Amino acid sequence: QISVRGLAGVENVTELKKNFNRHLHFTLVKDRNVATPRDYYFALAHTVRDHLVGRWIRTQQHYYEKDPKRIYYLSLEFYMGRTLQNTMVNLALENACDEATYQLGLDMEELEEIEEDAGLGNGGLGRLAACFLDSMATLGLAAYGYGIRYEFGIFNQKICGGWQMEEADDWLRYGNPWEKARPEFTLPVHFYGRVEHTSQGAKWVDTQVVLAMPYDTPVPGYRNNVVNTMRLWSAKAPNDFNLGGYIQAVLDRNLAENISRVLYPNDNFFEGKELRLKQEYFVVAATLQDIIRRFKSSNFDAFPDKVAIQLNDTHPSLAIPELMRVLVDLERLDWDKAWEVTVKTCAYTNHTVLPEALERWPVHLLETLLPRHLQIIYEINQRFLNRVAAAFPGDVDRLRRMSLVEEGAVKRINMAHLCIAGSHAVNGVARIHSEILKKTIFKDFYELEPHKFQNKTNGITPRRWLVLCNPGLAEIIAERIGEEYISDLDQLRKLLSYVDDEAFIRDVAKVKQENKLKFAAYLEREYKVHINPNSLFDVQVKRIHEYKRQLLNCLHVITLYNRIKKEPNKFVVPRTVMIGGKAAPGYHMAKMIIKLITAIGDVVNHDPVVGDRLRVIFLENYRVSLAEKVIPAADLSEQISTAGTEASGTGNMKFMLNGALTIGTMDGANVEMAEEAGEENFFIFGMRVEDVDRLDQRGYNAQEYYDRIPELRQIIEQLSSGFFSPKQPDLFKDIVNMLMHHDRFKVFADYEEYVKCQERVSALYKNPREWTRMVIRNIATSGKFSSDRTIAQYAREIWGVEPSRQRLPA
Amino acid sequence: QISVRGLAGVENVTELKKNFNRHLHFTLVKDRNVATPRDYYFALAHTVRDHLVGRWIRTQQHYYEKDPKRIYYLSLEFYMGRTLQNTMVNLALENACDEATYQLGLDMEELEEIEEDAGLGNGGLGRLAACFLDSMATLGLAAYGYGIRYEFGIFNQKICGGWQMEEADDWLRYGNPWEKARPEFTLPVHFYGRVEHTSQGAKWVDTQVVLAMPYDTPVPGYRNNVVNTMRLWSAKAPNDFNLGGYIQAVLDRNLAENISRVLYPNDNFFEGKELRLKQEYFVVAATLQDIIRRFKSSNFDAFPDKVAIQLNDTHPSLAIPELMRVLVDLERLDWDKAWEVTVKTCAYTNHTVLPEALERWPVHLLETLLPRHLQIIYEINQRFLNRVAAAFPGDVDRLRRMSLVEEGAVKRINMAHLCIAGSHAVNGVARIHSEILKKTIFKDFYELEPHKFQNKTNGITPRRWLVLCNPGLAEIIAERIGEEYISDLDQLRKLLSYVDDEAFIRDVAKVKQENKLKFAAYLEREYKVHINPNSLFDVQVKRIHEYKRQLLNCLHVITLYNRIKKEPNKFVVPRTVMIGGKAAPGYHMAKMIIKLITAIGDVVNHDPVVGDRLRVIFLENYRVSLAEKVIPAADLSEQISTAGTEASGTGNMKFMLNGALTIGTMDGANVEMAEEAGEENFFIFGMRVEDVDRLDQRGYNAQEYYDRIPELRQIIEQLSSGFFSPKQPDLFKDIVNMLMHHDRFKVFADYEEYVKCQERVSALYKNPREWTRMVIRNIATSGKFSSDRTIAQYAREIWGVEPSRQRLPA
Ligand SMILES: O=C(/C=C/c1ccc(-c2ccccc2)cc1)N[C@@H]1O[C@H](CO)[C@@H](O)[C@H](O)[C@H]1O
Ligand SMILES: O=C(/C=C/c1ccc(-c2ccccc2)cc1)N[C@@H]1O[C@H](CO)[C@@H](O)[C@H](O)[C@H]1O
Repeated sequence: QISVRGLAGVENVTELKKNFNRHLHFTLVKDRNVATPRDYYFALAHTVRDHLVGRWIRTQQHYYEKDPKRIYYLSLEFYMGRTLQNTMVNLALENACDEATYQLGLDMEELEEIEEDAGLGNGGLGRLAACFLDSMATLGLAAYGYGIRYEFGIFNQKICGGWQMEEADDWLRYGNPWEKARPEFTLPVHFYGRVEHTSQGAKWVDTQVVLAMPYDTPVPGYRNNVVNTMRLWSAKAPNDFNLGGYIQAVLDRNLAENISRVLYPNDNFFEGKELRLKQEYFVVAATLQDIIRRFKSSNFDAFPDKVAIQLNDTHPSLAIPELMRVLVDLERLDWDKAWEVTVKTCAYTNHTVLPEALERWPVHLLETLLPRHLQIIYEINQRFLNRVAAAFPGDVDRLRRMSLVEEGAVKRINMAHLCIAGSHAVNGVARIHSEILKKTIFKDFYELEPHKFQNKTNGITPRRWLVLCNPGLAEIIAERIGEEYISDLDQLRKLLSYVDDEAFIRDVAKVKQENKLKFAAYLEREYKVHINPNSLFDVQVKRIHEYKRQLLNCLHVITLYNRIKKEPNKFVVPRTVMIGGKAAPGYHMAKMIIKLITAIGDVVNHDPVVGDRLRVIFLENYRVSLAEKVIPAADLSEQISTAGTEASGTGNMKFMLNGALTIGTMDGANVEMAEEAGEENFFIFGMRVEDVDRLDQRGYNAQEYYDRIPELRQIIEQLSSGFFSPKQPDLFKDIVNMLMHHDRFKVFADYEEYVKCQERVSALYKNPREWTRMVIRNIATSGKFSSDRTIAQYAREIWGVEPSRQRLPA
Repeated sequence: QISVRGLAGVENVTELKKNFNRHLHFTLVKDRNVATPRDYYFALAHTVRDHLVGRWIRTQQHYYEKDPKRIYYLSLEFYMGRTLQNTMVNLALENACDEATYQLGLDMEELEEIEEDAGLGNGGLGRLAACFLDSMATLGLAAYGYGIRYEFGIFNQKICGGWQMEEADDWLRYGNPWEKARPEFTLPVHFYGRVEHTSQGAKWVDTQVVLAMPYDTPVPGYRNNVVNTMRLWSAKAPNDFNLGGYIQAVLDRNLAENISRVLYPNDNFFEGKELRLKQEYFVVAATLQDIIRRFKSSNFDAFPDKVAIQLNDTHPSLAIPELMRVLVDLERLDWDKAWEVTVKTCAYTNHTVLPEALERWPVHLLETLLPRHLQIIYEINQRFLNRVAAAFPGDVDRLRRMSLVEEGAVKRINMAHLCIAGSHAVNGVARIHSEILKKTIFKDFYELEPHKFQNKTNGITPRRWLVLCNPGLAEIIAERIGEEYISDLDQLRKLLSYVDDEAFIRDVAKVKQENKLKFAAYLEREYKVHINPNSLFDVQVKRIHEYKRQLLNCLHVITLYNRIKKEPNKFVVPRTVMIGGKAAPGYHMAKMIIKLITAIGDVVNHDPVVGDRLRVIFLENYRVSLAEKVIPAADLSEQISTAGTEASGTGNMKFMLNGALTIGTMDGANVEMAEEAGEENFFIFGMRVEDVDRLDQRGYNAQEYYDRIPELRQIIEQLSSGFFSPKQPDLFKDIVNMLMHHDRFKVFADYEEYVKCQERVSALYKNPREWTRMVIRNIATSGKFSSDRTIAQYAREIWGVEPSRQRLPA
């Protein structure tokens, strides 16, 4: 049908058809009288997977022969979503499979909806890891992603009575056709025990053993025949473990296997729980044995020429002392040589500045669980502080500020300090964030070792986030400029020379309109909710946090409703305001915010005076597959974190590539997006970081804003008095109380400017031609935000390897 | 190579070769530079499995069209062993696969050794269920086996320092290529809760839900293209289950899933544990919903014309009140109609007379776990006792003896009484056992309803237990009489006309000798133990229990050793005495017996005066795959249970078919085996049941035997004084104490007769020609003990269906 979806050759279609039927018969053990749509999904997935395996085997054989430097990307999260369509896109099989399935009497899009998301992440950090694997394969890098195969990923969110309920994401129930278990590469991981000192060094003894069993998933590059590996570890008990007496010993195997059972869902709070520490060590210990095994199967001097380890946040920070443990205790290298190798091998990426998100593990936990690692960490700390003392003699406060060990009620290890000390490179994830790291939280470290600190601005993969989710847009672009932009996104700049082309203008606008009609239909079908597709689609989707300021959005919504009720017969640009995202199960304020959003909906959506001029919908169970549907349909992207709090953002980039305009603060990557597009083509408002700092020095007093802005006061009274919760008038007192007396994120301070900026958005939307021309200018300048650019910078400036765009042979 | 292994056609071999390579590449994702023998095993298994699926689908389609009466065989145990070779045998593929693998440079026998046993049973009862599925498929019956998919089967036994150690049988670690998960047929099972009475009957409410997920395994008939199904249920938690708070609720899913985690290993003790009761209900509740679903998908009057349920012991006895619950509570049939349907549908097989093996569940357990079932059981009991009262008025002791409810300290339900009341047929498993049921333990029930009581003498499948494990023997037989005996074992009688044929005599003896050389080699390779293959192979393999009298065997062994030490230069027929079997983890005396056997070995095997005239070996980890190796190699089968204690035995039959002579008591099926072969061709000794009864009336006094038999006294002194345990002289005091003062199984009373009978065995073994002629007479009369005869009798006399030997089309 559409050109970017590839060829539908007679030979190809015929062969796909017979392989589909083979799998249905031999693999699924069904015939067509009993097969359900789920059976048909699986037959398709196995058919497509078969096309991967030859390339997968020859890619890994290629790396064995050429022995390139290998990149190991360590992450506790890989937020992959669905795999079927992505695989078809990257292998150029989408149209052939569409034809083959059509001829079998089946609708491929319907089969695609059956696949479960691989929801092995919380949000931004997890999805970045996924985008990165796609780009590393596409750029021909010999890269491996290593993590944990959680039996249960991020919980499925149900809304009951306006409240979030969590249920288990049993994503493996029907089986996962993409993974291959590799029980033959199982490895032991040690916990607890104690340290003995001998003449021939330290020995870690009397440990409990848990086994790490790997499962490999293929990661295909875009049409280059490269297929890389994501290896996820699963926890297994040894067979003499514990060995009711007998029955109970068998049942207690669960204790060990609980390590890989569930993803921690609390993504900007740190909870120092033992089970999470076990997960962190488990991934690190198994991965490093795997790395070393592969290195020996080609003298540790050359280890950093053959190995790069990238730490995604501090979550795998124990790689540093584990590498030291292996090198010193097992391989018998002297300390200084081992340290040199470790530093040259490891690099650390930081993803936040909020102090409550930093990992600080209690010493008593490490002491019991990982006694040898604690000793190594103390030794690292001592030698590190000796260097600080020599560089800044007499500066005793610097010594206590830079220490890896934090003193206090409970002593803790600062894992961020450990990562800086033991890495040759440290990067933030957007320019403003990387500057903040150097100026504030890691200032002392930057003065000691300025050469370590870098920026690598985040990106997204244009395969999933344009070709896959928005084929209509990818096609009209391809018509004008060809297909090469899909792996070289900077070529979208050529679209500037069509900003005055009346045909293109009409087509960009038509694609958006079709995407919106499609999504409005999805809403009615799967959620019995009825929206006006001529309204402006105003969308804020991301995890629920106070710093992301969903509450500021809420205040605007209520202002609109109040203005309509005041002058009901005045014209306003109609809006559908959509907000979605998950709240961490323990985060009370985030749960109250969800309830507020649904409560506003209850009032606004049933007020006959409003009509269909304003609708407020809470988008349930936001996740990767829902993002792929809502983002192509959006007109306005809400990116409104308090300046200095969102390290980068990546949702922002998705919306820009897909033809929405952005209203946002000068925070994270928003700054670079506005710089690329031009500030005239962005709806920027609010305090900059400098303004927030000045307000903090003075003291933030929310009462001042309440006293001087009558529209704001009216909303606060409505919240307080039970306007949005008639049967429980005090339901939202916690929210009011927070806003009035302890708002760390200064919601009121940006209110006026935000409401004014929103009026300008509405004004532009009334002129469809100029809206669409501004959109073209955004899409055209979105090229910098491809993850291929990001990974190319990691490769050259951190890992010391050259990317390659050349096909491997098929 | 050998004819019974089928054709090796050029077309077949070529096609197997390419399918093997396909699976290695696409299924296992390997190439031949990295493949291990385990990879090659899996490629073979998938290749053979492909040949099943077409027949499996068309068999089940055939049953849908013809709608025959369906047989449901309910068992908590299915002791299947390995599947690969059995599948090849039954499909006539063994020689083709042997050729195909040879041409690929691989040894098929070596690949066969990689497969794990499916050890989902303890011993006799579990293996009977397995033999039965094979025979039901071979006889064209529309039969389904239903049980539990235990994650851990019977423990692997290691011997450390002469002691049994148990380790977990993690049989699914590498995956099971034979099963197909069917998550789409998942069913809810209810526990706990309470009963509400309404106007419209009782309702069971506030229950906890566990999900039952089925896994289907194919059961192929012998060369008839029938493939039946064994459906095993796996326990899964629902996704709102419980829903740390969040983390802990996810981890607590283990509680529900523990139902299918592990097989109870205690096979002639009853332990009233809650987890076992959950297993019993779980299998019954899921199975019955499945049965009813299938019945509706063609008025419950016709239910018993379309459904037979066979209860393998009392373990699935809750089928009776569950069927009543469904019919009365959910389908709204009146009680009397429901009861009629239930009785006509269910039949019960009893497997023992030992009182400590009978299931008697505490009322308080049923009360909490299954409150509605308890009510139904009380109601059944009340109506049943009203019938007893009417038939035997005034007989008040009969009323208390026959009651399903046992009074006492704790009230219990007698599940055997429940099964008799609710079944139209009750059978024992050998003639003597079935007579004992009528005369003693179920006398009262037989007087009330004599028509219910039947005999069905056990059997074994000649596919696994001759063709598969002893191809050499199957071939020399086939040469003389053709192949038809494999599915009509009575044809072995034709071998009587070769008892004087000198060629046949030499061939029978040569096959035994080759089997023995092969096993002696297996011993050295896998266990560093060196035996003389010219000795008589004296074998006792079965679970370790006092009633099976491994101790009597021990006493004989020590007598032989003592006679040699007394007259060392006298000639004796050399022996290798092999004893093997698992002890239940809690059964202290059984564990002491294993230690005694190894201790005797320690002394006997290293005494230079004995030389290689006597060896005592404990066969470690006895299980189905080990039986297949040792049984073909045996000369003498030890079947020496105290008369009246072994209900049937089936090991006995295996040895008879494979060319060993039997020394045994007149117990279980030994009686019928001697009757078939002729008592002159059997080494019978010891008390009969009548003699045991007379001794009990008088009072068994072991001291009398010790006082009158000097050779026995010497052994007891040796045990007592530390002869077999020098460093711990009192190690075996418990054993001596038991033998002298509370031996329920009268070991001393059969000692003299046993030792004398053993001398006659030795005398015959000195004349190789006459030994072999007696063997021929055993093999020739083993036909009655085919499980095809057994199942044909169940089919006609219990289930009301005709067996069929006709091929389905391929
Ligand atoms: O998603 C995250 C952080 C997730 C996270 C997840 C888990 C944990 C955690 C740590 C310890 C124990 C339990 C949970 C801590 C943090 N950060 C986002 O990373 C994106 C990619 O760089 C940025 O675009 C966002 O600005 C940043 O907030
Ligand atoms: O194997 C068994 C009994 C096994 C068994 C297994 C499990 C349990 C059990 C029951 C409740 C709770 C836990 C365990 C009770 C008994 N019996 C043998 O059955 C054979 C087949 O009929 C006969 O040949 C043997 O004579 C008989 O002992």
